[PDB]
Amino acid sequence: DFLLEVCSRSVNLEKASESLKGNMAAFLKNVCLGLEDLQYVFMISSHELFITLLKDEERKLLVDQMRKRSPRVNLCIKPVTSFYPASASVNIGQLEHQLILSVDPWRIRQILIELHGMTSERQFWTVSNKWEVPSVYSGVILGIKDNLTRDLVYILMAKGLHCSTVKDFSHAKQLFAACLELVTEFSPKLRQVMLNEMLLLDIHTHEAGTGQAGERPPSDLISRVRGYLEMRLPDIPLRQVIAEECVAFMLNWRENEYLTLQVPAFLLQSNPYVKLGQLLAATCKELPGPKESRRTAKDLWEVVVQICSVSSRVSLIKQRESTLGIMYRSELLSFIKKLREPLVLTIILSLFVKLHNVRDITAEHISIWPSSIPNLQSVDFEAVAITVKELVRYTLSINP
Amino acid sequence: VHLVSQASGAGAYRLLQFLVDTAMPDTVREACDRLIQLLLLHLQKLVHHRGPPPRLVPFLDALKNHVGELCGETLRLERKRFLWQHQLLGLLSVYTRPSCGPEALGHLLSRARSPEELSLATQLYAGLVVSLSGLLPLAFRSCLARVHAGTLQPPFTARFLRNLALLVGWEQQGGEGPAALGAHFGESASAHLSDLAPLLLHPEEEVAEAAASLLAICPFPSEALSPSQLLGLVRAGVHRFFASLRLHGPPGVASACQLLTRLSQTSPAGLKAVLQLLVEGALHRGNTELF
Amino acid sequence: IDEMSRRRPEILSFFSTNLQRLMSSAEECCRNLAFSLALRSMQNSPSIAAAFLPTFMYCLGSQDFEVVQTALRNLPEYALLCQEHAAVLLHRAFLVGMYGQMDPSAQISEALRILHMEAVM
Repeated sequence: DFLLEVCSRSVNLEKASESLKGNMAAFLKNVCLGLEDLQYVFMISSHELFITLLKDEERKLLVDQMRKRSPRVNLCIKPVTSFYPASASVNIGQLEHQLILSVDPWRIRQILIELHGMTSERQFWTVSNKWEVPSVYSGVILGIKDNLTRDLVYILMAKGLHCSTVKDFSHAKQLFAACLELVTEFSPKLRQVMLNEMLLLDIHTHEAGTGQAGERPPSDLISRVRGYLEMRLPDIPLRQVIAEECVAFMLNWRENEYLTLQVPAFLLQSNPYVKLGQLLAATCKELPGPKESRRTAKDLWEVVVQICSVSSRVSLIKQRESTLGIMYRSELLSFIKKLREPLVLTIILSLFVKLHNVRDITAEHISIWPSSIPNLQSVDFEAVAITVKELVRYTLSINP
Repeated sequence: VHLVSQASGAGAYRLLQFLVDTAMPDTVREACDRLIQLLLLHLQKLVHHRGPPPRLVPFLDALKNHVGELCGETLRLERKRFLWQHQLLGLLSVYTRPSCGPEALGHLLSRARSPEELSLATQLYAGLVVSLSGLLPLAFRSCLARVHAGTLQPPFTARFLRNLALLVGWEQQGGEGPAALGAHFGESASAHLSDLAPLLLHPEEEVAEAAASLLAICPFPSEALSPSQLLGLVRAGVHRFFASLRLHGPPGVASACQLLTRLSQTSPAGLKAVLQLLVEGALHRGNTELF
Repeated sequence: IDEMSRRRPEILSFFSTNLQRLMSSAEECCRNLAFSLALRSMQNSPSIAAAFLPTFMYCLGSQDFEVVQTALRNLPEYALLCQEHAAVLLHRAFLVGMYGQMDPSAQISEALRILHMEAVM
């Protein structure tokens, strides 16, 4: 407004030549162009000096151009529906569509309750083949006695798992929390399974946009990770993918002290991801000490050599079996696709490229891995080449 | 409904078109639109069920060839014919094991004019995201591949980029809508930045402006930009800046300016590249008449 | 899928969309296999080759150099299977050759020879 005051006082309107008025109008137009907030170009446009200096159509063009520079739009988000009922079966179809569409657990409960109100039991869990629940939970869900409770558990967790898959973490939170509150009364097995799913979803939420800037986990989630790793419960069905996520979470958030020291050994003897993460944590933490790093370097080096060695005819990548390691090469690779920490990633890169070099390429920590390896002919170096190519691609996807 | 669904394995798009045309005599039309509604419910029952061998719907298998015309008839925006064709498109996209949904989404984005037609595109995505995954990366990839081929003629290309910019800006325009949808338009379009920079140098002016505006608002990838990716974006951005300054003067410059400013804020390397290329193109034998 | 198609070449039309995406994949052997099966598919059915055009020249324009190399390897066969789009196909091949550092002169010249024998003499 002070600039406009100086502008109005200095123009000498309707007495100055048309050249001065043209230059004046051009300056006002261009200072309007340079602005970002729209209220400022509006307040300049509302000025008497502006509306007098230029014509009507050009100022209208200017204001609409500035408005369309940063347009505001609104869009329909409610899914398309042409419903209105006609019959009982038509109502059944409409309710099935609404059950498919909905993601709010209260609406799921209402729809399922009314559907069972107007049907025998009809086992509505089957009303979408696109609801995949992992096979480890199929028996324990379909083992529920109550049909409405069984359908509620199945639908809630299937939709929660899908929402977790498609990165809709808030609705996944809602659905899994509702399923947890449902099963707390019926069984403790389903309660523990749903708590594990809650933990996995929480890991995913933090690894999503909530993290991704170095902000630490809440440290109750870290205790939850420790608890699931050290729960030791055989009767509860489990997915090893959750153990993978837990180990990757520990490595990513630099919980090397827990993996190196506070881990229990029965977990090592059972879970390969846990012992591999322990070698990774020990190797990265011991790097300044040459003799100290050397032992863990040979241990991790040897276990990966076994992983990338075929049993002495069909190749490792062709077979996916006949590998003498603690797990498949594919499983190892999929595990280290979950690692984002640059130090761990460059350690595995150094190990995989030393394997490439022996049977050149230089990495940051090539020195710590021995060149002489037993079982020379068992190593499927074509698989090692494929692994190192995919691994370096992944690391560059992490940090170009 | 059992006959038209379970057995129509021929040019039944003509059958569907005639049926919908009847819904556009009087009791015949009422019965036919009712029949259409029951047919949609029956097809939904056929597709989403039993859960594992699959079923087989010859009627839907007929329509998957005419998915483009099916999208085109939807954009006509009738009273409720577009609703029937929209629901049919959703069931079709779910039914196809190779997931024909991304093709439908690419068609909707590359043909829409009004923001209400974008609301149809978002409604399809909202209806489809409950069952399928990765639709937006696949749709963007297919649509950009078609742009980079001779297919998808430049008016449709400019429309696609305009609608994509509207979606990305609408997502940035945070509210209940983007929160509920969870489409992640920005996180998906960020993957294809390298495919969007060449379109910013397109000979067609509308395509160049549309790409410039989209890249002006589109977020950069989650971690950072690759040096080749960053340098390509900066070179394209400065070329677009000077070309648009030559063409439309200072009014037609803001999108390229915003893109270059964001690319400078990325890193000191990006900042130095932007400043160096900007002033070097300013002092070139070309573009010096502008100054 | 390869062994069944060797038995039953008609089955590849179903997989067309899937291995349109798999022939853009970064993995070498998998991409080569997808290319081989796609070429067999559209050689059995010369009508559907036009559908592979956008993904083929996406492969040509890809920033992954291996994808470009394997697309150029398969260029004369696909161009001969396309013809109506062999013009833009070979033009793209030349552009990626000259602005890149690869030399498609052998492949582009073989394709040109074959489709010249197709068109004019």
